[PDB]
Amino acid sequence: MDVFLMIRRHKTTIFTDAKESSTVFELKRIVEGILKRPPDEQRLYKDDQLLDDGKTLGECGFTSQTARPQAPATVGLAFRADDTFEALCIEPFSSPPELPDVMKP
Amino acid sequence: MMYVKLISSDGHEFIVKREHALTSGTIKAMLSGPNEVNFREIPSHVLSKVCMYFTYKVRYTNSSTEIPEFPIAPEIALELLMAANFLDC
Amino acid sequence: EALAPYIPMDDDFQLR
Amino acid sequence: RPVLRSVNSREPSQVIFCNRSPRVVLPVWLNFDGEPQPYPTLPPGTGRRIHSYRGHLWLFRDAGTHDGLLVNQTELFVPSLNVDGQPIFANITLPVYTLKERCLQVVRSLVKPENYRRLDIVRSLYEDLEDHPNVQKDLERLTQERIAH
Ligand SMILES: OCc1ccc(-n2cccc2)cc1
Repeated sequence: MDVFLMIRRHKTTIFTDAKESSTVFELKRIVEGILKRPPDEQRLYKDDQLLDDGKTLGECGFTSQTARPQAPATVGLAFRADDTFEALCIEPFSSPPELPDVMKP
Repeated sequence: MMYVKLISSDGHEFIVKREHALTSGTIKAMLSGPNEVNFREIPSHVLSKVCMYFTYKVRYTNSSTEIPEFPIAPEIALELLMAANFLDC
Repeated sequence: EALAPYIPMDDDFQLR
Repeated sequence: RPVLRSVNSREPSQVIFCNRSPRVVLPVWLNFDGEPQPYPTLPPGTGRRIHSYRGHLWLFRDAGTHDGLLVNQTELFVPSLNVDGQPIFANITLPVYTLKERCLQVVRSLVKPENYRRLDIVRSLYEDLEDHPNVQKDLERLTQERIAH
């Protein structure tokens, strides 16, 4: 089916979906249309594992059962600045505050 | 498709399909005229969940499939409630 | 005479 | 005489409640005067055979909170005559709640009603929290919407 993703680089997060049967290269083409950087200037990651262009998302471990709309799977993204690819770096979101007393048991 | 960019209070940028962002009645009204939207009042741990709700609502509306619960951790519920009230979704 | 719904004494089953 | 009520058809109809939701489900039968009656609850992910009747009206709610649920994608379920012995399926599911009403559900589950107005939230939300789901108020709304059509 479809997998629901968050493509993340630095302080940028792209929400998109793709078919399990679509390829990493195809996903790079999606990012190209949004961030205006071509596929050979991109590297995609599942955790620390760099994803090969010719593999499908299902073959990389992304499954519709776990990559759902309300809980999308994270794909890491890194850009090639000039000659070299940057190291993969995703900044965490903000930290939720302490639960108030009347919401604690 | 077309996309819009939503910016949270700590500078996180969230790029979502424009159709999905129109889930918010507030955003729909802002963009309804004949993109980038700043929400410096909403922190990233809330706005990211808002975008997840957009995806969820578009997917499961008018569907016969079994609908999964939309999960909300206790520690974000108060801020997410205020964000949902303000965004009208 | 009014006939209300009722439940046969039978085990429930699990959905998957 | 109420618009939403079962008809005393006395014609048996076998039905299978399928709780395809994560909630404990309360089946609610509208009697012949339109008054809602509770039936034994259904754990999440479980099914049950029911002996019902043609033209009876059913609706379904979360048993603990009375949050509204859907049955075959709509509010009310009406058994039909069994064709070739096959029972009629009532597939109970969550609706797509608005994010606001889903947030209210979570807050209600964690905060005693006497403590709602202690939360540091915008004032209009106090009344939203207090306006908890209610079967009879929903029946009155569904009735009015039906008349409009
Ligand atoms: O929160 C949405 C919602 C509210 C009420 C119902 N509802 C179930 C039986 C009658 C009404 C269903 C969904």
